[PDB]
This record gives sequence, C-alpha cells and structure tokens, in this order.
Amino acid sequence: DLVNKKFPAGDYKFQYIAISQSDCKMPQTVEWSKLISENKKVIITGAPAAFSPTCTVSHIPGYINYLDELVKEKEVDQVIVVTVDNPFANQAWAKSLGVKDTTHIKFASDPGCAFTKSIGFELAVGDGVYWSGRWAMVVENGIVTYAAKETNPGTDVTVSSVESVLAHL
Amino acid sequence: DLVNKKFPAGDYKFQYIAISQSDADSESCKMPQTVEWSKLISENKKVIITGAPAAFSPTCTVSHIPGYINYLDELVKEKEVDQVIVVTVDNPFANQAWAKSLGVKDTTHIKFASDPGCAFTKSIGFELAVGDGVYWSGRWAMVVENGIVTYAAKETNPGTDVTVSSVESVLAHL
Repeated sequence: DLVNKKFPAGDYKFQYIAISQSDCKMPQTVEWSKLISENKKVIITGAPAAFSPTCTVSHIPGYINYLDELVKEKEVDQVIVVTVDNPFANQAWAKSLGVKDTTHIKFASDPGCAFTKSIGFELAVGDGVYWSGRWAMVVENGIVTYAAKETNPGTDVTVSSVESVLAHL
Repeated sequence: DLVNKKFPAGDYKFQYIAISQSDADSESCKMPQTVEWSKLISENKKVIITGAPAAFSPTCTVSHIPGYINYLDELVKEKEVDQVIVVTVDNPFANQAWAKSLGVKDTTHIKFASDPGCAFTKSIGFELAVGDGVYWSGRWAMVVENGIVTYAAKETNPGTDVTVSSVESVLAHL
C-alpha cells in the first residue's frame, strides 16, 4: 503493498467519541477520505482489542506517550487508533490509557473490521469474526508512506510501534 | 418462538473473562475463557441471559445492566439464579472492564460474555443492526430454567427502552 499509493479511503467510515476533558458524548462518524484529505500527516494504527490487558503487548501506549512529540515535533495531525470495538468501549479505553483530548488522537471503531479488512490488516479470530490486527500506517498528503502489520499481533510490537513509525515521520 | 423450548445453544460459544476477588479493582491479566452456551446451560439450572448493545454505553443512556448488578445478590441468594450472563458483541476484555466499571467484583454468578459477531444473538433474532451488516446485540433478557427458555424478550427500541429486558420484568418471571 500500500506504500506509495493513495490512501484507499473508499467510502469507509469510522466512529469515535471525542474526549475534551475539559469536561455522554456520542459517536461521531468520520469518513476516512475526509480525515485524510483534511489532515496532512495522519498516523493510523490498528489494535486487536480495546482493553487488551496491560500484561500483554500493546503498541498503543507508545502512541499516547509520544503523542506530544508526534503532534508538536513531527507535525502529526491525527493519530487514529483503530479497533473493531464499539466507540464507547474505544473511548473508555482511550481514557483508561490517559487520552484526555481527541484533537489529534482518536480511537476509531471500524465497525465489522471493514476498513481494516480492506487493507488486509485484519485479524481473524474465528468464525468469520475479524478484529483489527496490530499495524501502523502513515499517510502523508493522502499518500501511504508506511503500512505494516504484525505477523503475530498477540506477541509482536515491531512494525506497529510508535518507534517504527517515528522512524518514518 | 423461544419460550417453553429447550435453550437453543447450538454450537454457539461465548467468551468472558473472569473477575475474582484477587483482581476485582486491579487490572486483570486473564485469558478469555470460551464457554459454549450448551455448556453454560448444562451446568446451571437457572440462568439469566441478557443482551446489551454496547459495553461502555454511556452512563447517561438508559441501560438494563445496572439493575442486574444491583439485584444480583437477590437473584443469586433469593431466586437461585446460577448465572447472569450479560452478552455483547464486544471483545471479552472490553466486556470485563465494563463489568468492573459497573462494580462487578466477582463473576461466579455474573459474566460479561462476548458473543463474537453477534452470532448467538442473531441466532435468536435479538440483535441490533447498526450499519453495513454490523450487528450489536439488542437489549433483551432471557431466563433459562433447567435448559428451557422460560422468558425471552427483546426491546423494540434498545436505544430507549428498558422494559422487558429489565431485571424487574425478569424478576417477575423467576
């Protein structure tokens, strides 16, 4: 592959719930095409499951920790964390991870894994159920600069990690 | 269809993560257990199964789940409910966290089950379409006594109704 091709938004939509904090929000639908057309530097990273336990690997906390560097120093407009979980759960997870502001980091639901499947970064979990795998993607000016998924999302944080991504920023 | 028929377990399985007293307010590192519904029913005379559309549905929105949790002691202690199974299509970790966020400190008698891809819930027609072939569970309750569905009811607008899915409506059938 996707690298150096236009970001394949198609008609795919994600939902997320803002966090202001800065003090019952509800899911906003956002078109990938709009998000990508409206934002020059977008990091998108898939996670298999909201509330995956801390005792297992996760790349997401890296993204949260480096959020400030990404946004201030590396001019990242939007970090979209993508799961197939419902948007409330993804919101709750985001807060659980210390997201206090979704200006630049949104925990997107990709309902039915459809966007994630469409780029082949899905994770079959049985019976035609798809979670997202673990992957990261950099889109720059509508172009996929970087797209990689873990071969084993359950143990691997390599190509999806913020460090790897940061290397492509 | 369902009332007064054997619980239609089929091959449907759910997943849940246990919450014991060793981890009720701590972050858990438990693998989801997969449990076939036939196994649940087989081992528990008296089971309440109730679907919800979304783990972590906002606390400002109407939900039947808190009632199940508040009535849980009564259900177990006075109504001999063996299990309350709260079903969503959300991942078992989300569900377990949700359970914790609702005060569940013990899954002995209540479990927040994942019904992946809404397959079981669809199978009983109690789902909630939410766009593009995506199904959440509707809001519904069901009582299974000795393998037999004694009560099954889905809200018409799960968004807004907590009537037949409510623990009170259920209580009034136990």
